[PDB]
Amino acid sequence: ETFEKQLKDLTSNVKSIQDNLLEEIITPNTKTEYLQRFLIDRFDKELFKKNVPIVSYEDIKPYLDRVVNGESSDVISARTITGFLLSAQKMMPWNNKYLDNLTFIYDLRMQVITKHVKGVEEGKGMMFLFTKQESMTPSGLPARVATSSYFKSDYFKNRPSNWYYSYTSPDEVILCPNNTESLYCHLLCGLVQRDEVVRTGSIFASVMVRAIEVLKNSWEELCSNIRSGHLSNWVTDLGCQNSVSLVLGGPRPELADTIEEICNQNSWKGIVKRLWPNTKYIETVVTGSMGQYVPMLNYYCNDLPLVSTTYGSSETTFGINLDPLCKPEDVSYTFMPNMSYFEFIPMDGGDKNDVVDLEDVKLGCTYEPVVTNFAGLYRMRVGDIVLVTGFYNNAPQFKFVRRENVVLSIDSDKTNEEDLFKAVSQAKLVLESSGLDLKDFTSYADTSTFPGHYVVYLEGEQFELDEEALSTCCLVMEESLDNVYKRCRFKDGSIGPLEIRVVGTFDSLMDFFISQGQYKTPRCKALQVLETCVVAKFFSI
Ligand SMILES: Nc1ncnc2c1ncn2[C@@H]1O[C@H](COP(=O)(O)CP(=O)(O)OP(=O)(O)O)[C@@H](O)[C@H]1O
Ligand SMILES: O=C(O)c1ccccc1O
Ligand SMILES: [Mg+2]
Repeated sequence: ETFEKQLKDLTSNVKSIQDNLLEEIITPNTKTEYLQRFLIDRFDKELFKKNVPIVSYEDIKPYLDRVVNGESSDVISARTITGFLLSAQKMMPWNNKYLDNLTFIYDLRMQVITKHVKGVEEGKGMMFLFTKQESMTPSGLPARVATSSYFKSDYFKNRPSNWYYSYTSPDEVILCPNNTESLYCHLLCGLVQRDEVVRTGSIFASVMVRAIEVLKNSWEELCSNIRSGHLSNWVTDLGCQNSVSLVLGGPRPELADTIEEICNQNSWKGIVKRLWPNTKYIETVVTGSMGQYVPMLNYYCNDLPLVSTTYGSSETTFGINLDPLCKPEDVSYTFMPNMSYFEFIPMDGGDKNDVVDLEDVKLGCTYEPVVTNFAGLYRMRVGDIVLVTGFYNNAPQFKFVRRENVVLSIDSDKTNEEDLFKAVSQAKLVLESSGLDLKDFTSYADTSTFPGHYVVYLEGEQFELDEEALSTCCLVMEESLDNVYKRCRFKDGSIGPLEIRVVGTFDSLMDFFISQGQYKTPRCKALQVLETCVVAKFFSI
């Protein structure tokens, strides 16, 4: 009752609260070096739109680094920057207004969920929530990933006491920095209290999959812990030791025999549903690139709804999905006007404007969002493309389409098409030194097996094919990847060895581009013919 009303109020005078919100942001911030440079000496919208440039991270990074290294927040924000968010790797400024906003959305999405999902209030979530450790900055302020700034905060520790915030995992397991340990412990605790599990998931679908893969590879050992009442010794985190011990409590040979039997069936089909029969849905994002995990999650889960709830970034949370048990391709996020002041740059002829406000976007037009927040970012380009699909009252509904500049992404890692071409060029110089000359390049992401990875097709005085000289390539291609990438390749254990598949098959593919539609090389049916044109495969290590 209150819900329908709250959401009605919130989607209705959108123009208003967005101006009021702009007002709240700018006014204190006439005090900042950054706004003083653009002559913003009072609150004025048009003046703001006139003088404040629309920027990218590179443009403002010189400001953000000064705060990173210890200058006053006031260079960019009059609200103290109390920390940073990690996406080299980039650092967005951050304060508790992010957590105010995040928890507002958590509360809003829980209301949406129970409104659509029968019987969720009568159990616990097995959530694979992970705390990653903070880098420190010279200013002395921590840098954390988005969810981690939430966990290492009282917004989590003192979170509401009710179904949506009740997990089968003690908080020590969620807050453990070693995710190898804590993923195991998630699975152990979830198994021990398996009847109470009415939902499961993670922030993104790749973690759901990795969790099911760890389960497949660790179930024997999980049951031995359940049999003995003892956690496996290798888990060192003291918090996991004590807390997951109280959960085990004692020997459970009976419950171990029970789960051993479910796992031992021929097929892993619907294994999730068989170990956790009261599960009603999987709460994990499967929009954007994450949609490629849908077939394999539907395999393991027996076509349980995959609910994608939220759209968000380090700049801001944008909004939520108000039709949660719809299909991934049909998902739209209804931006929430109390988060940040949103603007939008048209990306098709549908909107011939230079830039437009939230309440001004046109139906069926595509746009790159533009964020102004409560932590020092002003008119910052987000680098997503969204499509306007509809309107809840006066609040628009967006399809997430694409990330403006990417080639491949198999997890947390974002490998821009520039950091991708940092390999087509990079390792080539050493093919050059031995009697080889590169021909072409193009990348794909494989989800044939877990862990997926990056697919890459490359092109007298002998007989077989050279290995020593060209297996180095793949291993020095990787060295060109980002930090967020490598982390997942090894420590998250979410990606395998990178690889190349040797295939004049790109003067041939060039005709496979006029065949369906001046033409320059691409960043990411097509494959059946390209798949064929290969003679060998190699690994890096
Ligand atoms: N529900 C969702 N659906 C589809 N994409 C989502 C999403 N939630 C987040 N994302 C994607 O993840 C991005 C925000 O993540 P961040 O926390 O900023 C790490 P990043 O993507 O590496 O940032 P960067 O590419 O700007 O450096 C969004 O731009 C969006 O592209
Ligand atoms: O669940 C979250 O906290 C979240 C945060 C950022 C982006 C998407 C999300 O679901
Ligand atoms: Mg960005």
